[PDB]
Parts: sequence; structure tokens; C-alpha cells
Amino acid sequence: GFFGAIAGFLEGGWEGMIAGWHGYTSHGAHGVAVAADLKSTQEAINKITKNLNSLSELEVKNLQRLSGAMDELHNEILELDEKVDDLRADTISSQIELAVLLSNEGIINSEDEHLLALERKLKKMLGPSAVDIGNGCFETKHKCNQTCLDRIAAGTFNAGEFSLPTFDS
Amino acid sequence: GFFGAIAGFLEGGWEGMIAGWHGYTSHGAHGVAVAADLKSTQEAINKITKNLNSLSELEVKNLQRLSGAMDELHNEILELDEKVDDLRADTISSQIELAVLLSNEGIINSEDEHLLALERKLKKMLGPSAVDIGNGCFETKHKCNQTCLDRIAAGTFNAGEFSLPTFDS
Amino acid sequence: GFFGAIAGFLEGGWEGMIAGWHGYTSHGAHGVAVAADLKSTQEAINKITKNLNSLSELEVKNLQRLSGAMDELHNEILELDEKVDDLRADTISSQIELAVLLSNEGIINSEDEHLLALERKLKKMLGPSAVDIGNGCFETKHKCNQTCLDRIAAGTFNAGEFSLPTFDS
Amino acid sequence: DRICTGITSSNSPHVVKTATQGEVNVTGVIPLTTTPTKSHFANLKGTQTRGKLCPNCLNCTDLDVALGRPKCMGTIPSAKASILHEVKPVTSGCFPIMHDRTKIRQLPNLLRGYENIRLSARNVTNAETAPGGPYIVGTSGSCPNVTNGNGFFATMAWAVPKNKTATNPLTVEVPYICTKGEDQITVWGFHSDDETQMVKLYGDSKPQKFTSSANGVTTHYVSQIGGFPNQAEDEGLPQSGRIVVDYMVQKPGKTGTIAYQRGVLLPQKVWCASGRSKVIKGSLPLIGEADCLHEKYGGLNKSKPYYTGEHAKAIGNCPIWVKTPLKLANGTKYRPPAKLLK
Amino acid sequence: DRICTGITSSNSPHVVKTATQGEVNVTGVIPLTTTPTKSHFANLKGTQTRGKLCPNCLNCTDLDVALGRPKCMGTIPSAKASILHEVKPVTSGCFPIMHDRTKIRQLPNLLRGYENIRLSARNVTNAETAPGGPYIVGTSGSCPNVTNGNGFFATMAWAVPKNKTATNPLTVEVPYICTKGEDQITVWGFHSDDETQMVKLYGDSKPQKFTSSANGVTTHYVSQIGGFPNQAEDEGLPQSGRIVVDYMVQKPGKTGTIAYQRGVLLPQKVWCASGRSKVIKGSLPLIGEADCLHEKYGGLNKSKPYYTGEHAKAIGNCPIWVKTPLKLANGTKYRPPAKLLK
Amino acid sequence: DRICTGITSSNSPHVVKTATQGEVNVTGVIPLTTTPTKSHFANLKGTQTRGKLCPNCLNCTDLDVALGRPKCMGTIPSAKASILHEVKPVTSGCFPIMHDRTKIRQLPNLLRGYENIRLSARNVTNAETAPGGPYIVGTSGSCPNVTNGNGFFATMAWAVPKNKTATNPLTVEVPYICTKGEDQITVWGFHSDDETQMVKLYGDSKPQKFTSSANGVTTHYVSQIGGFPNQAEDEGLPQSGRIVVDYMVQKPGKTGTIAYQRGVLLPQKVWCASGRSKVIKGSLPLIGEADCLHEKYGGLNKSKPYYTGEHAKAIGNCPIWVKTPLKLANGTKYRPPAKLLK
Ligand SMILES: *[C@@H]1O[C@H](CO)[C@@H](O[C@@H]2O[C@H](CO)[C@@H](O)[C@H](O)[C@H]2NC(C)=O)[C@H](O)[C@H]1NC(C)=O
Ligand SMILES: *[C@@H]1O[C@H](CO)[C@@H](O[C@@H]2O[C@H](CO)[C@@H](O)[C@H](O)[C@H]2NC(C)=O)[C@H](O)[C@H]1NC(C)=O
Ligand SMILES: *[C@@H]1O[C@H](CO)[C@@H](O[C@@H]2O[C@H](CO)[C@@H](O)[C@H](O)[C@H]2NC(C)=O)[C@H](O)[C@H]1NC(C)=O
Ligand SMILES: *[C@@H]1O[C@H](CO)[C@@H](O[C@@H]2O[C@H](CO)[C@@H](O)[C@H](O)[C@H]2NC(C)=O)[C@H](O)[C@H]1NC(C)=O
Ligand SMILES: *[C@@H]1O[C@H](CO)[C@@H](O[C@@H]2O[C@H](CO)[C@@H](O)[C@H](O)[C@H]2NC(C)=O)[C@H](O)[C@H]1NC(C)=O
Ligand SMILES: *[C@@H]1O[C@H](CO)[C@@H](O[C@@H]2O[C@H](CO)[C@@H](O)[C@H](O)[C@H]2NC(C)=O)[C@H](O)[C@H]1NC(C)=O
Ligand SMILES: *[C@@H]1O[C@H](CO)[C@@H](O[C@@H]2O[C@H](CO)[C@@H](O)[C@H](O)[C@H]2NC(C)=O)[C@H](O)[C@H]1NC(C)=O
Ligand SMILES: *[C@@H]1O[C@H](CO)[C@@H](O[C@@H]2O[C@H](CO)[C@@H](O)[C@H](O)[C@H]2NC(C)=O)[C@H](O)[C@H]1NC(C)=O
Ligand SMILES: *[C@@H]1O[C@H](CO)[C@@H](O[C@@H]2O[C@H](CO)[C@@H](O)[C@H](O)[C@H]2NC(C)=O)[C@H](O)[C@H]1NC(C)=O
Ligand SMILES: *[C@@H]1O[C@H](CO)[C@@H](O)[C@H](O)[C@H]1NC(C)=O
Ligand SMILES: *[C@@H]1O[C@H](CO)[C@@H](O)[C@H](O)[C@H]1NC(C)=O
Ligand SMILES: *[C@@H]1O[C@H](CO)[C@@H](O)[C@H](O)[C@H]1NC(C)=O
Ligand SMILES: *[C@@H]1O[C@H](CO)[C@@H](O)[C@H](O)[C@H]1NC(C)=O
Ligand SMILES: *[C@@H]1O[C@H](CO)[C@@H](O)[C@H](O)[C@H]1NC(C)=O
Ligand SMILES: *[C@@H]1O[C@H](CO)[C@@H](O)[C@H](O)[C@H]1NC(C)=O
Repeated sequence: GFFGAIAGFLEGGWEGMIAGWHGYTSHGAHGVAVAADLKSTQEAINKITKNLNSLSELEVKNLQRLSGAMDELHNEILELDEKVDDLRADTISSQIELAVLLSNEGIINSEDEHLLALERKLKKMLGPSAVDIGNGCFETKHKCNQTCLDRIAAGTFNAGEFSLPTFDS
Repeated sequence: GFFGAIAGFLEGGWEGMIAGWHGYTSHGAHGVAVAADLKSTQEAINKITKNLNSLSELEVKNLQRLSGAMDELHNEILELDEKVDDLRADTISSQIELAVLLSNEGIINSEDEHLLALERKLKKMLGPSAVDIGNGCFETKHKCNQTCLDRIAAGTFNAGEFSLPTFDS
Repeated sequence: GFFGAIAGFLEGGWEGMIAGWHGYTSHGAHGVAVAADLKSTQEAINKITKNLNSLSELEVKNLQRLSGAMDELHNEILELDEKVDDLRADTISSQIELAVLLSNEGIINSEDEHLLALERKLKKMLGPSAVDIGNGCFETKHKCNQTCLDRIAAGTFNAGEFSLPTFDS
Repeated sequence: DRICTGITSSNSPHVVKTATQGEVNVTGVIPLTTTPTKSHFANLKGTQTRGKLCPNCLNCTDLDVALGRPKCMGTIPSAKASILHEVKPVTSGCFPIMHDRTKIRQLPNLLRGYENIRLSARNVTNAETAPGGPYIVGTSGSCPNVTNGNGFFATMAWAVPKNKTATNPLTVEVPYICTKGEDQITVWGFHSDDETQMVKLYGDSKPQKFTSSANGVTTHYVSQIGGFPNQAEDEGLPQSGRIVVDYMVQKPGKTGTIAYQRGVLLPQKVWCASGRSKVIKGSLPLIGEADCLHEKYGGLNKSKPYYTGEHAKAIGNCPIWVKTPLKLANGTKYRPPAKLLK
Repeated sequence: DRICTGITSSNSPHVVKTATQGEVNVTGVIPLTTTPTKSHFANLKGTQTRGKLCPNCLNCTDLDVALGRPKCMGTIPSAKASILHEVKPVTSGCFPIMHDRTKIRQLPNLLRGYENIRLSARNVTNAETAPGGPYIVGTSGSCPNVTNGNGFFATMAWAVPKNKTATNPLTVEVPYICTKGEDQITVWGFHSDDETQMVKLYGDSKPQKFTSSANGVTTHYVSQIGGFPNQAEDEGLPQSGRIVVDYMVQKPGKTGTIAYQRGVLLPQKVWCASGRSKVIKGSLPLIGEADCLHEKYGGLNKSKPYYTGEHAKAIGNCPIWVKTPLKLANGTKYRPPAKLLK
Repeated sequence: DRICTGITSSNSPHVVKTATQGEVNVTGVIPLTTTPTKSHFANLKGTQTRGKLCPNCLNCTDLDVALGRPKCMGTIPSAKASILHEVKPVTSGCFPIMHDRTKIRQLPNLLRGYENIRLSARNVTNAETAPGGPYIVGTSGSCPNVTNGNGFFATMAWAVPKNKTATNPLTVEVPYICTKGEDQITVWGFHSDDETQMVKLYGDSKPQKFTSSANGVTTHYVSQIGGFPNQAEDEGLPQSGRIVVDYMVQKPGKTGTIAYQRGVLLPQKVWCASGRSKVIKGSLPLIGEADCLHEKYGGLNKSKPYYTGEHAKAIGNCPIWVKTPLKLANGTKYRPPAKLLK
């Protein structure tokens, strides 16, 4: 979105990253590698699930008949009661429309934040020998084929596997 | 805002950056240079335009007269109908107030996110020889006068113009 | 939250950081040091205070009696008037519930943004000799005991105190 | 070598409405809407349902029961949910009424309004000691009995006066009668007949005036003598005459006043009813169970939080009505697949 | 050398309300409000407009047309939008009415409520065969004709009885009459005159009682004999008398009942009306076209999504009313210009 | 060596509802709710309060004042706030009324509705010149005076006719009378007595018919002759009789019509009232000052923006009612303390 567009991220569909919504690409001699992150997704799915649950809690008074207003005697009251029913139904409908739209604006926007997080996960595990572009990308001092890239998506990557420095916790 | 204040950004008005809302400053022997980014802005303008369009879709039932309630005979019904009109008008007014305020809180806040994006666009094109402060600023190994700075706002900047390394896509 | 979880931040309670909600930890020979930032907090408190003030402005029409509707003569109108009172009260209650929840979703989420800002404040003052992990953490070329760490929370830190390069404004 | 963060490209047919980015295409979606489909009415779960003021009052109308006809005197209880199947309810026998002249038809539907209602624990107004002379508690074939005697609405007394003489308006004072702060529904009316039978039954063959007052609600009638309309919602041929019948609602502690003359169907057994029941226009051979009773759609059960379609009164665990189908983004904004890379 | 990201400082007079940052100053703003200005009423676009029950009924009142006066019998059609210009409508001729004694004035304004209304495809109640003796269908000067004969409201019959004798209350039974499930609006009333003219016209010089029943709505009157108030909304001097006139609304399939005596302006031609039209207090020499008809502001057209000002009923493509002027931030929070740098 | 950003772990007993993260535990909270506690009613600040139509009318009921009794003629002003303490108000003396036969009890509570109300700057209808013969303006003990003479409701005249003869219904025409576009509240009624006293006072011992028309609102009565119910809300023993009393609301510029016979308590002094006052069911020995008057909770003052509890009508600077207690996060989502570090 607006962030990615400005700060030169790629409006890149990577078809083939299938196990997930977000992950990594990888680039060089081997061509291009693609991996999804099975956490950034579960995470994105969790948020949405909880949002569904929140959208579902809202309770609103039943909206029934006037017990004392009679069908042929009190039609002018009965009309005003219809108007009331209608307006209620319209007001709460509009509110729900507003709640959900906000929900969607969030969910959709959250996207680039995942990307931004995914990148910090990468920065760490690539080590200090790597170079952070700003792109969302890292220039590395070693090759990264599909197997390499998959160890990243798992978080089982180690710089040093290609003898290069490491941050350890 | 809260982000910039904490993470030592400058609550800096740069009068003179006129073609836009956000861009870059530049600092050294030449004094201070200022440039706006004619994308981060169009981007900021696009968001707002679409938000205006969304605020404008909301439809709400007309609110007319009771067809069966007569002016001199049914004044107690007619009163209750006024109350209904008033309360409707108040309820939806309050909601719209809430929708717009959220809209403004977003628009205003989005600001620092542009700044944050603009900075990643910079990090890339300055090259790996540059030094990312955390400030929102980069210490460069070369001078950057107004012409330099303008090539950044365009995205026509190349480190190497001053023989320094480059990231290429 | 979702950002921190993905981008390997620590869901770390640091009991003992007491003067504040957010600050820094510090790690090495000396063990672990903890400091709070008395700005990121005042900042977080300011946002909330202003949010309270905004939640408190909302005005909603009084909701009184029908002046022309009589207690024993017009009970069917009086009933419809109750229904109106009830539905109003329900509609605005639901809206307020929605306003506040949004408020809480923001406040709670803002959290990781402070952390993210706090980190840029750090990146600057640690100097260019430091190493930005992605973690939210910096590998430094010098020791940082509690006194060191406290000068950071103040913004009275200087790399060079341990003879190391500096960024100066 | 370059490692980068990326998002997917995939089939994104579902479109979602957003604030900053207009309408956007999305990987997947969680629907929150449904258009329910018209079904039969059921029994709301946590609450009890009414669609026949009485179940143990057999082959009858609700109006019949309301009016206090002989067989249809089944002791009727409580529901906190009541369906309104009879918008203009009918009678199924007894003495021919000229219904369309009073609000009486809706008596059942007013009753329905309450959680508790009862036949009556007594009968106000001593039909014999009633103002005016002594009356024979007129009875009538055309309203069978438990044995086939002379039926007349437990509701009211057929005040036929021994000493058939003309009368200046007399005033009964219908008292409160009821247990606690129940509402009371008084019922009453007037018989009228032809020239000859009028003089025979009471001492006068002229139009008879009637006037009730109750909680500031005044009503005034004038009996008809000749040419009554065809008999209906009755049975078998006392077609010399008809009874115009009406009800009167006495709120807790309050007194009613009926000014009357000749033909006066005096009240007798008077409803006591209280509690509020949630009512809805239902149409019922009530089959089974639902979560929620929609005036349209009928028996319905809560799947998704909102529903699209026809708004209508609805009670129970109901989905909230919504202008338009709404979907919750469960995925990613559409991106075209990439080779715009180098 | 330092390259940095920055934002602008610029004229920021416009203030915007935000949640986290209180009220803030902003570079620019998109207003969403306006205070419209009072203008004349127009013709709502996508729907047709009424402000004269009839256009081809010439120089008349709406009440005149309602009442069925001679010339004002222009065949009036459908609009789905109707302006209410006459809150207390007047008559402009015909027989002097003592208006203020019945709900009759609002007949036009009730009619207005409908999309479709019609003169009547027949006339219920055979004025001659009417209960009571034979009547001469009283006609009257003071209500011209297409030729200047004797006018009396196509609405109702002036039941002047041959055999002038006093009467015990008689009961007409006004039937349904109408095409489909239209509503029916019966109209009727009673003439009364002075001591002498009463005896001359009908056989009785005493106050005459009248009583209608319709859908549980009872009404009762007593004619006045002497000292009628000055004549008005009439023309030319049959000032011995006045007609008290009233209407009766019969819902689909339903029957009315008028108890009466002498002076009985029996009903005749009876309105059939149906469809619902959106009505609004307008004030009209209707000029041109608007998007939206505000009860105040009048003819108005939709510029911005919300409007500030006087709330009022309004129909059509209308801006939504709003407590306070609202503005959408189109720019940047104010920053002071910078030299707090080094 | 590692320097990192971190957040606190601390006591987090307070739970807050969020959209993305369900219900979460938080360091601290700012409550926005309270359950107020039942207190006595006070005087709304910026507006003036009524709970006694009149303060300078001493030991009286509001109905007494309404009806225009002798002592209770204190000149009563304006409040823009009015408490309704009498749901079914009583009289505290004067001539025994059979209250429960008319809407009259609520006269005070209707009056309360207005900001301005006044005794009357005149008295419509010349009791002597009234239609019918000459009347003695019946006066009566049982309603003391400023001196103990013969009291009868400044409201209305006790039309006792010299020349005691039976009457065919007569029609008074109650005019508008009032300053500006005030509302007018006409009041009136009829005395009735026993067989003997009826003939003695007026020339007739039969039930007397009465009928009013006002703004399409018809009402019809029939006097009672014998066996009146026990006397109450009166004083001392003119218990041969009772007055049935009623009111009539004339809107600006409009005329009323009372058809009557014998016993006619003709109107006299007639209320003029206008302005709208905010009314609420209060229960009052009014003590002191509050920000907001809740129908339940009573006198209450605005601490927090919303309140939890019993919804009810409430006026003034009131907290907004809310389904459930709400809290604003003032802190941090719970984190467990850390040693999951290395
Ligand atoms: C995005 O969504 C739209 C619709 O949600 C897709 O285009 C639609 O094609 C379907 C196929 O049956 C039609 O029902 C719609 O009418 C089409 N769009 C409209 C509303 O005009 C579109 O192809 C989706 N994907 C992309 C790549 O945009
Ligand atoms: C709506 O929900 C209820 C579920 O309780 C359905 O009612 C049950 O129908 C099942 C059919 O499988 C029967 O076995 C049960 O006897 C019913 N209730 C229970 C649990 O005893 C109902 O049919 C559903 N569908 C609709 C549209 O009403
Ligand atoms: C949201 O979409 C996701 C898929 O993008 C759904 O999650 C899948 O759900 C199935 C169950 O239906 C699980 O077994 C899988 O782990 C998920 N991934 C697959 C199948 O590729 C999810 O159910 C959708 N709905 C919600 C509630 O978020
Ligand atoms: C920010 O906005 C306010 C008003 O929107 C500016 O101050 C206002 O000056 C105008 C000039 O006519 C007045 O109408 C307002 O009354 C003033 N403010 C108020 C409401 O007190 C202010 O100067 C703007 N710019 C800055 C730098 O804050
Ligand atoms: C509101 O909008 C309509 C635009 O349709 C205006 O009505 C038109 O007025 C123009 C004047 O330039 C005429 O040429 C047209 O004949 C009118 N309608 C059309 C399109 O035929 C109307 O005047 C506007 N202003 C207000 C306040 O009503
Ligand atoms: C929001 O503000 C911007 C200016 O900050 C407006 O955009 C300018 O709009 C003009 C048209 O009025 C364009 O020609 C220019 O490209 C914009 N920049 C200029 C003139 O400096 C914009 O129209 C405003 N409104 C909206 C809808 O966002
Ligand atoms: C988080 O909050 C909940 C409640 O707000 C804490 O657990 C509660 O313990 C209190 C103690 O009196 C009880 O009132 C609640 O019933 C308990 N929870 C519920 C609602 O089941 C919990 O301990 C708090 N802190 C943590 C660490 O989660
Ligand atoms: C609600 O608020 C008002 C504050 O104005 C209280 O009324 C005052 O009570 C104080 C008691 O300390 C007196 O000294 C004042 O005379 C009162 N009003 C003033 C300012 O003159 C009221 O008691 C508060 N409490 C409630 C529940 O009503
Ligand atoms: C929100 O919580 C904070 C504490 O986390 C409150 O701030 C403290 O407030 C006291 C006043 O009560 C101040 O003197 C201190 O500076 C704050 N820190 C402390 C005592 O440790 C704050 O008042 C709460 N409420 C609001 C309005 O945000
Ligand atoms: C990646 O390279 C390693 C050797 O460096 C090799 O073992 C592995 O097969 C490669 N993966 C693929 C599938 O190219
Ligand atoms: C920037 O410096 C370059 C030479 O390095 C020069 O060509 C250009 O004129 C300078 N721009 C300005 C305006 O200072
Ligand atoms: C931190 O180390 C410095 C010396 O390098 C020393 O002066 C100071 O006491 C130390 N602080 C603590 C409390 O360990
Ligand atoms: C049925 O009718 C007879 C006389 O009409 C009556 O005596 C009898 O009590 C009635 N049946 C009952 C209640 O047993
Ligand atoms: C006008 O009046 C005369 C008699 O009053 C009538 O016969 C004639 O039909 C009327 N004019 C018409 C309808 O041609
Ligand atoms: C009280 O009563 C007497 C006669 O009943 C009357 O004349 C007198 O005016 C009254 N008191 C007053 C108003 O002074």
C-alpha cells in the first residue's frame, strides 16, 4: 500500500508462495526462490478470527410489536411504530457497515506491517555480514537457493553454514 | 507525532518545501537543501480522496411526514414523531462525527508513516556506503547540494555519480 | 503483538522497569540491566488522556417525557414512546461500545510503535560502531552497565565516553 | 544475492470495501451475511409460545375464547412469546354479532399482548340486582352448553327485564375486581331485535342508546332496529336479532362506567391479565423449533451475525439486519503476479 | 553530509478534531458541510410532485376538491411526492360550513398521504331508498353547477324528507365499495337551520343527534338550532343555516355505520385512495427543480454529503444533517518552521 | 553487549476489550462508568424547577389549583424543568368529584408540560347570558371562600336555572380567548343530584346528556341520577350530589363546542399556557441541587461520561447510559515477566 509504494517495495504478486500469504523471495544464479512464512500467516489469520468474534458479539434489542396498539383502531400509532422499526434497522445497519469497513481497512493495511516484521526476522538471522537495502531486501555474501530460503521460513537458518558471522541469543 | 517525538525525529516545519507535504532536507557546506517528494504526496492525496468518497457513500432513510397522522387531531402522535425525527438526526449525526474523527486520526497519523517510507526509498538509493542514523537521516560519504537532492526527490539519484557503491535492480 | 511476534521481539515482561511502561534492557558480564524511558511513557499517557477527552465530548439529546401524552388516556402512544427511549439508549450504547473498543485497539497496538521508536532513539545515540540486529537490539563494541543504560533512558548517552564514533547534531 | 520479503498473488474474486483504498480485491473472505429463506414458524427456544390463546379449549376461535363462549372456556396460561395469526379474527358460532361496529375483533390480539391472562375469578355486576328493574339472566339457544341449554358468553349477561317498560339511561359502575396490579378487560354489549320482538322482550321498540366511560375513553352507540345484515360467524337462526359487542380496558385500581337502556348485555366474567409477552405477526400451524421468529422468513436459526433481505419485526436470538451483504477480509489485497523485477 | 526525511511547514488556519492528538491545525481541508440558504420549493427529480390535489380543477381549494364541490371536480392523479401547503385548509365557496367542529379540514391533507386517489367510480347509499322515508335529494343554490343549478357536494346528499315528520335515530350501513385494497374515505354530515326553517324542511325543530362508527372509531354530534356563527369560506346568503361535515375512513373490506335523524347530509361519492406518497410541509408556488425538498431551506440540491443548520423533515437526494461543521483533513498537521537543528 | 528495547511486566488485573486481540489484560485503566445510587431530587442547575404548579398557593393539590378552587389561586409562573410527582393526582377538598369518569385527573400533568401557564386574564362565556334561560351562578358551600361564602372553581360556573324547566340540548361556543399563540385549556362539567333535588334545582329529574367537540375530539356523557359512589377528595357533606368534570384543549385560534342540558358546570376562567418544559417522573420533597435528574437515581451529578445501570428518562447535564461497564486502557497489555532470554 501507501507505505510500500513510497518506500520502493514491490507490488509483487508472487504466485506459487502457496502455504502462506507472506514470506520471502530469493534471487541469484539459481534464479528466483519463493517461500511463505507459516507464522506471519497464522498470525494474520488469528487477528482476523478475533475480529470476526468481536464483530459477532454486538447485541441489539429484539424489535417486536406494540402490545397495546391495535391493528384497526390505532393505525396512526402503528404507522409511527413502523417508522421507528425502519429507522432503528437503518441506523444500526449503517453503524455495522462502519464497524466492518474499519475492520477491513485495518486488516488490509496490516499487510505491509507483516512484511515489515518479516524483514526484521530476516535481518537478524542473515547476520551482520548482510546488507539492508531499505527495499525490504538484503544483499548477502553467500548464495541462497530454495533450501537456504526454506530454512529462513522455518527459522532454522544459520549464517555460518556458509562461514559468516552470527548473532546468538 | 508520538513516534517522531520518541524516536528523535524533528518536529520540523520546512517552509519552502512547497511542491509537496513530505520530502527530504539536505545538510552541509552548501547549507541546507530542501526537496519535496511528488509521490508520497500524490499518495497522501489519493488516500484522502478515497476516504472522502467513502464518507460520501453513507445513505440514510429520508425522514418524512406521517401520512395518517393529522395536524390538529393527532398532536400527541405528531409530537412523538418529532421526537423520533430529532433522535434519529442526533444519532446519525454523532455516528458521522465518529466516522470522520477516525478518518482524521488516521490521515493525520499516516504522516509519520510516509516519512518512514520516504526514508527507505532514501536508504536504497544512497547506497551501502551511507550510514543510517535512526534519526530519519543518513550520513553520506559525499556532498549533496540542491541538484543532488532534487535527483533524490525524482528517484534519478545514483551513488557512483560520486564514485561510490550501488544497489541495482 | 502481531508485529513483535513475527519480527522476533520478546513478549518480555521486564518487571522492575517501574518508572515507565517502555524503555531498554541491557545485557552482558554485568548481567541484565533495565531502564524505562520517561518520555515514551508521558507520550503514551498523553495520547490516552487526549483520547479520554475525546470520548468525553460526545453529546446526545436529553430524552425526556412527552408533554402532551397523558398517563391514563394515551398509553399506546406512551408505550411507543418507551420503545423509542429504549431503542435510542440501545443504539447509542452500542456506538459508544464501538468507539471505545476502537480506542482500546489503538492504545494497545500503539505499544509496539513506541518500542519501534525507542529503538531509533537508541540507534542514533549508540553511534555507527553499533550493530542493528532487527531484534529491537544492538550489538555494541563496549560494555553497558546500569549507569550506561540510565544515560540512555535520559538521552545523556555519548559513544566516545568509550572512545567510539559519534553522530552529532 | 538478494533475499526479500514478499506477499502472494492468488485468485482474488472477492471484493471488500475499505476507507483509504476504496473497494479492493481480496484473496479470501469470511461472509457475515445470508439471505434467509421463508420457513414455517416454530417455538422460540428459551421462551414459551402462544398462537391459540388456549390449547385445551379445542375447536374454537381465539375471539370465541375471548368472548367467553360455552365450550371454549379452556383455562389458558402463560407464554412470553405470542404469535399473531389472526389479524382480523373471527368467531365460529354462538349468537350472531355485528362485529364491524366495534373494536371487539382485536380483543384476543390485545389479550395476546400479556404473559398472564385468566378467565376471571368471579363475575362483577349482579345481573339480577343490576340498575333498572329485575332482569332474567337472558339465556339463549344458538349458544349450546356443556349439555345444550342456553349459552351466553360467560363474559356478559343478557339482561332481559321482567316488567317490560321503557327506560331512561341507567348507569352501572364496573369495578376493578382484579388480583394485584393486573389489567382488567371488561366486555359488554347490547342485543337489539325487530319491531315486534323488541316490545316483546323489553318494553320499548325504539333505538336504544349506550355510552361507556373508561380511563377517559368515551364511546357512544345507538342500537339498530330494522334490517340487520346477514348473520355470520354464528350458527343456527335466531336471526331476528344481533348483539353489538365491545370491550373496556380498566387499568389497575380503576373504575368503569356503562350508561345503558334495553338490550344491555351486562358484563359478567371479566378478564384479568398481566405480564408482557413479545408478540409478532406469525402464520401458524406451529412446527418445531427455531432460534428466532422473523415476521417474514418465519422460524429461523442463527448462523451468521448479520442477515441481508427483508427487514421485519423479529424476536429471539436473531441475526441483525443489514443493508447489503458484508464480508470480512480473510486474506490479502490482490497483487498481480510479478516479473516487474530485475 | 546529512540527507534526511522531512515534512512541510505552511499556512495552517484550518483546525481538525482527532482522537489521540486533540484538536490539531492542518495545511488544508476538504469541507463536508454547508449551511444551505432558504429557497423556493421545486419538483423532486425522480418522483412527481403534488401541491394541489388537482391541477385541472382550476380556481379552487384542496378542501373544496376534497368535499366534492361542483366545478372543482378535476380528475386527480398520482405523485409519489406531495407538499403540504395548507396546514389548516380553507373552502372557497359553496354552502357555509361550521368547519371547526370536526376533523374535516384535514381531509385534503389525509388524501395527500396517498399516491393514488379518485373521485369515486359510483355513489354508495341510494339517497332516495335511504332509511327513513323518501327524501328529495336536496339541492341548493349557494353551490353553482356547470350551468348554475343547485350544487351539493358530489361527496354527499342533502336528504330533505317528503313527509316532514320527526325521527328516532336511523342507521345507514356505508359499505366498502372500492377497487382492490384501496382505502375508502367516506364523507358526510348534517344540515341544521333555524326554528322555522327546520319545521318547514323536516318535521321537527329540535336538536338532532348523529353518531358514526368506523373501525372502532365512534363519534357523536348534536345539531345546533339557533344563533349560528357568521358564515365564511362560502359565498352568498343562504345564511339561515350551516352544514356540520365530517369524514370516515374505511380500511379495505370494512363497513361503516352512520346513525342519524334530520338534516342528514348522506354520503354519496366516496374517495378511493391508495399508494403511499412522501409528504412534507412545503409552501408553494412550486418553481422548477431541486434534488431535495427541505421543510425549511426548501428546494435544495446536493453539493456536499452533510449539511449544517436547521434539522427538518426532508425528502429526496438529501445531504445528511450534522451537529457541527465537519472538515476532512487534506494535508499535514501544523509544524512550526525549523531552525531547531544543528 | 546487547542493548534492547523492552516493555514492562506488572500487576494487570484490569481487562479490556479489543478488536484484533480479543479481551486483553492491562497494566492500568481509566473507568468511564459508574453505577449511580438512588438519591433525592434536586433543582436542575441552568434551568428552573416545578413540582407544585404553584408555590404561593399553599396547602393544596395541583389538581385543586388546576380546577380553580378558592384558596388555591396562587399565580403560578415558569420553569423550564418540571417534575411529575403525581401520576394520579388528587383533590384536597371542595365539591365532591366523580373523578374516574373523565381524563380530568391529568389536567395538572398536562399543564406541567408548558413553560408558561396562567390562571386566565378573563372568563369566557357569560354565565348569565348563557344559552338556555337566565342562570343563577350557582355557588356552593363545600368550597369555602377568602371569607367562607360559596365556592365554585374559578374554572367554571354552576349554571342553576331560574325557571326550572326541562331542556333540549343547547350549544355554547367556547372561543379562543388567549394571548398570542398560547394553548387554551377549557374546563367544564355537570352537576347531578338525586330524584328530588334534581327537580328542585332544575326542571327535570332525568339523566342529562352532554357532548363536547374540540379539534376533532368528540366526547359524550350521560349524567347519573341515583346511587352516587362515596364522596372523596372533597370535605363536608353536600352529599346529595357530585360533579363530573372534564377539560378541553383549544389550540391557537380555535373554537370549542359544548352541547349541554341541566347541571351544566359552564366554563369560566380558562387556562392560557405556552412554552415547552422538560418533564420527568420525579418524587419530590425537592432538596438542593444536581446536574441531572434521573427518573430512577434522582438528583445526580456528572462525574464520568457514561453510566451503567437502569436506563430511564433523564434531563440536564447527564452521563450517557451504557450496556456494560467500559474502561479505557491506560497502560500496557500484560506480559509475563521474562527469563525466556539467552
Ligand atoms: C476482483 O473482483 C471482481 C468481482 O468481485 C472480479 O471481476 C468480476 O468478475 C465476476 C465473475 O463472475 C463478475 O461477477 C463481476 O461482475 C466482475 N466485476 C465487476 C463487479 O464488474 C475481478 O476479476 C476480481 N479479480 C481481479 C483480478 O480484479
Ligand atoms: C434451526 O436450529 C434448530 C437446532 O436446534 C433446528 O431444530 C432442530 O431440528 C433438528 C433437525 O435435525 C431436530 O433433530 C431437533 O429436534 C430440533 N431441535 C432440537 C435440538 O431438539 C431447526 O430445524 C434449524 N432450522 C431452521 C431453519 O429452523
Ligand atoms: C481464513 O482463511 C484461511 C485460509 O487462507 C483459512 O484457514 C485454513 O483453514 C483450514 C480450515 O478450513 C485449516 O485447516 C488450514 O490450516 C488453513 N490453511 C489452508 C487450508 O491452506 C481460515 O479458516 C479462514 N477463516 C478464518 C476463520 O480465518
Ligand atoms: C490554527 O487555527 C486557528 C483557528 O483555526 C488559528 O487561530 C485563529 O485565528 C483565526 C483568524 O481569524 C480566528 O478565527 C480563530 O479564533 C483563532 N483561533 C481560535 C479558535 O482561537 C491559528 O492561528 C492557526 N494556526 C496556528 C499556527 O496555530
Ligand atoms: C439545484 O440543482 C439543479 C440542477 O439540476 C438546478 O435546476 C436546474 O437549474 C438550471 C439553472 O442553471 C436550469 O437550467 C435547469 O432547467 C434546472 N434543471 C435541469 C437540469 O433541467 C437548481 O436550480 C439547483 N439549485 C437549487 C438551489 O435548487
Ligand atoms: C487536497 O489538497 C491538494 C493540495 O494540497 C489538492 O491538490 C492540488 O489540486 C489541484 C486541483 O485543485 C491539482 O491540479 C494539483 O495537482 C494539486 N496540487 C497543487 C495545486 O499544488 C487537492 O485537490 C485537495 N483535495 C483533494 C480532493 O484531495
Ligand atoms: C487479568 O484479569 C483477570 C480479571 O480481570 C484476572 O483473573 C481474575 O481474578 C480476579 C480476582 O478477583 C477475578 O475477579 C476474575 O474472575 C478472574 N478472571 C476471570 C474473569 O475469570 C487475571 O488474573 C489478570 N491477570 C493475568 C495475569 O491474567
Ligand atoms: C452533585 O453536585 C453538586 C455540586 O454543585 C452538589 O451540590 C452542592 O452540594 C454542596 C455540598 O458540598 C453544597 O455546598 C452546595 O450548596 C451545592 N451546590 C452549590 C455549588 O451551591 C451535589 O450535592 C452533588 N451530589 C449529588 C449526588 O447531587
Ligand atoms: C494513567 O496511568 C498513569 C500511571 O501509569 C497515571 O499517571 C501517574 O499519575 C500521577 C497522578 O495520579 C502522576 O503524578 C504521575 O506522574 C504518573 N506516574 C506515576 C504516579 O507513577 C495517569 O494519571 C493515569 N490516568 C491518565 C489520565 O492517563
Ligand atoms: C542449494 O545448494 C546446496 C549446496 O551449496 C545443495 O546441497 C542443495 O542441493 C541446493 N539446493 C537446490 C535444490 O538447488
Ligand atoms: C552541486 O555540485 C555540482 C558539482 O559537484 C555542480 O555541478 C552543481 O552546480 C552544484 N549545484 C548547486 C546549485 O550548488
Ligand atoms: C559501570 O562501569 C563504570 C566503569 O566503566 C563504573 O564507573 C560504574 O560504577 C559501573 N556501574 C555499575 C553500577 O556497575
Ligand atoms: C346448560 O344449560 C342449563 C340451562 O340452560 C343450565 O342449567 C346448566 O347448568 C348448563 N350446563 C351445565 C353448566 O351443567
Ligand atoms: C345543474 O343543475 C341542474 C338542476 O339543478 C341539473 O339538472 C343539471 O344536471 C346540472 N348541470 C349539469 C350536470 O349539466
Ligand atoms: C366569598 O363569598 C361571597 C358570597 O358567597 C362573595 O360575595 C365574596 O365576594 C367572596 N369573597 C371575596 C372574593 O371577597
